[PDB]
Amino acid sequence: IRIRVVQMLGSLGGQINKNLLMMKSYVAWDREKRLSFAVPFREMKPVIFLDVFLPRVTELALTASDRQTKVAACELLHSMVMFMLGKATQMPEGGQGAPPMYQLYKRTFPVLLRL
Amino acid sequence: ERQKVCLDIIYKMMPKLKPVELRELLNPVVEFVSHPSTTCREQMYNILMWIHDNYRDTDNDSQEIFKLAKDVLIQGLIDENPGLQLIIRNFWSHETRLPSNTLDRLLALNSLYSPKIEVHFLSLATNFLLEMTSMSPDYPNPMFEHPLSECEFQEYTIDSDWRFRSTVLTGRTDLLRLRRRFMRDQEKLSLMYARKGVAEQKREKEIKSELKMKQDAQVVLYRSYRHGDLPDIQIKHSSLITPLQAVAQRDPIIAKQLFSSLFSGILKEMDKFKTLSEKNNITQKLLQDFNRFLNTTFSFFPPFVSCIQDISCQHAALLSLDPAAVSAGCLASLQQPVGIRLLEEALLRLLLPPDVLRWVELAKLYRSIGEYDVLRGIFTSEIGTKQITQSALLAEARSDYSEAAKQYDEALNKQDWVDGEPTEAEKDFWELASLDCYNHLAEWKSLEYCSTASIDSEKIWSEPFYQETYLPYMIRSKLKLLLQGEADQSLLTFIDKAMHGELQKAILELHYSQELSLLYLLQDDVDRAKYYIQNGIQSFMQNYSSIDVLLHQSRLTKLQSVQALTEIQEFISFISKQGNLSSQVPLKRLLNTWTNRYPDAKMDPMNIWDDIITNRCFFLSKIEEKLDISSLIRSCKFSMKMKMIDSARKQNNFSLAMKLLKELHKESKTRDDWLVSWVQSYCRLSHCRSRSQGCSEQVLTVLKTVSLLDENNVSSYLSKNILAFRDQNILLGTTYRIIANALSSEPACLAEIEEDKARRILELSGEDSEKVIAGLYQRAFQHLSEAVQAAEEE
DNA sequence: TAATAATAGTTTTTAGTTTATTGGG
DNA sequence: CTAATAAACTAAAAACTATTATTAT
Repeated sequence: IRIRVVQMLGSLGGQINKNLLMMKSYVAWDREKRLSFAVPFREMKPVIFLDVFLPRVTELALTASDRQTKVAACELLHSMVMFMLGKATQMPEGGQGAPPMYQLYKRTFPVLLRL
Repeated sequence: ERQKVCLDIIYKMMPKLKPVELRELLNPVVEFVSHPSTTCREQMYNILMWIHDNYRDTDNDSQEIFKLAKDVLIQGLIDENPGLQLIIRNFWSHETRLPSNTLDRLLALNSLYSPKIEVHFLSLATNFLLEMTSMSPDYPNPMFEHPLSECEFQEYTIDSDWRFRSTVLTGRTDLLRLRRRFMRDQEKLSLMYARKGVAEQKREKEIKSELKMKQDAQVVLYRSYRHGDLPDIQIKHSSLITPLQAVAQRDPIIAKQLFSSLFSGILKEMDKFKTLSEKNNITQKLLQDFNRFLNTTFSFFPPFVSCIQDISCQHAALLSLDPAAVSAGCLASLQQPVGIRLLEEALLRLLLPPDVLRWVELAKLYRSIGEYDVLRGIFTSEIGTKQITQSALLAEARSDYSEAAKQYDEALNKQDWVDGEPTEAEKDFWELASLDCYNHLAEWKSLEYCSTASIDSEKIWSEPFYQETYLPYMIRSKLKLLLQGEADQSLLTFIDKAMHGELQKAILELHYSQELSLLYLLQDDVDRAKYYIQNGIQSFMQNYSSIDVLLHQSRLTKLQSVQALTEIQEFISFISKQGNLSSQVPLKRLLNTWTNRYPDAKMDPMNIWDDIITNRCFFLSKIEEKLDISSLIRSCKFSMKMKMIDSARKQNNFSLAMKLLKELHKESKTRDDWLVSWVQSYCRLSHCRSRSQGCSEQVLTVLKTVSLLDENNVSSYLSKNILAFRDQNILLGTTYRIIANALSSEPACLAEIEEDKARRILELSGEDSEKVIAGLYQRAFQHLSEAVQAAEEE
C-alpha cells in the first residue's frame, strides 16, 4: 500500500504533489511551561515537561499506520491527560483565577473527541 | 549441530588461553552474526559477554581484543529475535556494565557507539534509562495520593482480536496408555491411509494458519485500566513510563524530544550539587564524545544528529563542538537552521575574532537552504577577508553562475594575497560553491571541470572528509557524462572497487542507490537495478517519516527526488512485460502523453529538470534500440526540451543552455511548426533578457535579425491557429516597445551612435530620434492591436 | 514421514586384432 | 613366387570399493 502511494504520488507531478502543504500553521502550544512532571529516581529526581510531547503524540495517535503504535500512543496520552488534569486539580495556577491548561484544554478536547 | 558444538567448544576452552590465541580465534568467529539461527547468536553472545567481563584492564593487544568484543556486542544490540534483544538489554542494563548512577549511565552510553545503529541508539538509550527506573520507592506508588472524589474504580478489561471494525452488518492416566495401541483388530495400510490423510488435513490447517498470520501480530497494551464515572489520578508511575518507553521504541522523533528533555533536566539537576571543576571536566568529556559521534557516523539520520546538536544548544558550555562537523551534519541530514543557531550562539558566547570558521560554515549552510540575504548581510562586514566572494555571490544572486564560477576559479588560482592569505575554510567555500554552481550549469563540461582531480592529486578519492563532500558531485558528474551516450567504464571500475570496503559501499547504497539502478540499466542489470531502486525508495520514505513537518523545503526536495524515482521505476516496470518489438501498444503512445507526465514547472530547480529529461530520453532511446516511431520520440523530446527552456526562463536561470538553443534551431527544420516554436522561445527569452544594461543589450541584438526575419510563414502562413499569430504580434510589439523605451531613455547610446546594420534597421522601422521613436511606437501599437483582434476568436 | 538396500568407478588382466617382419616357389 | 608370427596393439570384462536413491509413517 505505501509503496503504491509513494510511486503514484510521484507519478502525479511534483508541483501538483506540493498541494499537500497560510498563518504559518504553528508557533507553540503554550506561552510558558504550564505543565511539568518530575520523574522519580533512587537518587535525586529531575523534572520533565509534557508540553513538547503533547502535539506530536496527538497526531501520532490520531492517524497513522502500525496499529501497535496507535494503541501504545493512545495509552500514553490517556495516562498523560489523567496526570495533567490531576495536576490541574492539585495546585491551580493564576492569571484567570485558575487557567491551568485552559488553552491546552481548548486544543486537547477536539482531539480527544475526534479520536 | 556442528556450529553449536563448536561455539560450545570455544566457550568451554577459552578461559584457559593466551590473549594472542584469543585474537587469532575471534576473527573467524565474530562474523557469524546475522546467522539464520538465533541460538548460535546468543551462544556467541555468551562468549562475548564472558570475555567482556574477563577483559577490563596493561597489554594494549588484549585491550584491542576488549575493544573489538564491545564493538561486536554493540552491533549485536539489534536482532530480529526479540528474546536476544531482551537478554542483551538485561546484560547491559546491569550495574556492572552500566553503573546505577544516572550520570554514570550517561557517560557509559557515551562510551558506547556504532556508526550503523545510529538510527536506533536514541530509542535504545531511552529504554535503558527508563526501564532502570524501577527500584524507586514511589515508582510503584501513585503520583497523586489524592483521588478526584469518591468512586468505584473497578478494572475495565480490554479485548484483542485479528478482526476489526466494519466487517459485519448483523500415573492415574494408565487407561489411555492401555488403550492407546490396540491395533491388533485393525489393518496396517488402512491405518497408513488414515495417517497420511491426517497429514494432509494438517497441511491445509497450516495453510489457513499462515494465511491468518499474514496480518500483523496482535497488539498488546502496557497498562491496566480501571473503570468509573470519575477519573482516577492515583495511578502508578509505571502506568505512564511503560507506554512512554514503548512508543519511544516505536517512533524516533518522540524519543528525540524526550531524550532532549531528560538530558536537559538531569544536567540542570546535577549542576546544583557538584563542584564546578568536576562538572566542567565532565562537560569536555561529553564534548569529545559528541565530536566522536558525529565524525564516526556515516548514515546521517536527521533525528539523531538534530537531537545531539539540540541538546548541545540548551547548554552554553556545550557550544564548543567542531563547527565544521556540525555544518557537514546539518547539510547532509538537512537539519540546517537549528545548527545555524548552534553556530550563532557558539559565536555569541565565545565573544582578535577567529570566528571566520563559524562564519563560513553558517554561510555555506545558508547557501544550502537557498537564500542569499544572510550571505551578503554577513560578508559586508570587515570579517569578510575576500570581497571577491561577496561580489561573486551578489552577482550570482540573479542565478548568474558562470561569472561566480569565474570568480571562484580566479580566487583559488590567485596565489598572491596582499590583504593576507585566505583561510583554508574560505577556499573550501569557494570550491564547493563552484561545485554547486557547476551543478546548476547542467552541462557535462562543468561536471568534468569538477572531476579534474583537484590539487594535491585529489575509494582512493573517498577517505578524506573533503573528498566525502565531493563524492556526490563526482558521481553525479560521472553519471551525467556517461548517460548522455558516453562510455569510459571508469565509474564502473570505481564502484566495483567501492564494493570492496563495507563503509563506502554501505554509504553509496544507503544514500545513492538510484544511481546504482541507472548504471545497472546502462549495463542492463535490471534485477540489481530493481533491488537498488526499491532499497532507495523504501529508505527515502523512511527518511520522510523521520523528517519533521516544520521544514517544508527539505520535504519538497525529497518530493521531487521520489518523483524522479517513480518515473524511473515505472520505466523499469515496463520493458518487455507484454513484449514490445512490433506490438504497437498504446503504452508508448500513453507514456509520452500528458507531456510525458507533469514536468513540475515554475519551481523545482534545474537539477531535477535535467535529471528528468536525461533519464526520459535515455529510456526512449533504449526502447527504440530494442524495438514513424522515431518521429514520435523526436516530437516527445522536442516538447520536453521546450517545456524545459520555458520553465528555466521562468526560473530566471538566464545562463540558459545557449548552444542547446542554437542546435535546436539548427535541426529545427523538421517541420515548420518546430522551428517556429524555437523562434518564439528564443525571442521571448531575449525579451526577458532585458536588465539594467537591457538598453544596450537589446539594441545590440534586436531579436538578432529582427525577429530572425520570421516574416515568411506567420502561423505557418496562418494555417496554424491565429493564437500563434497573435503571439508573434505580441512579441514584435514587445520588442518594439523595449527598443523605443531604450532609445527614449538613452538617446546617446553607443550602438545607435555606431554605424551598423542596427542603425539601418532602426531607421527603416522609423533623421531625428523623435521620428524614429514615434514610428516604432506606431508599429508596436499596430502589432499589439493585431494580436488583439486575433485574440477574441476563440 | 527419513532407512537401508542396490549400486556405479577405478585397475587389471585378456581376448581380438593388426603388423611388419621373414623365405617361400 | 608368396607365412606363420612376436610383438605390438586396442578392446572388454571382472573386482573392489563406492557412496548414492530407497522404502517406513
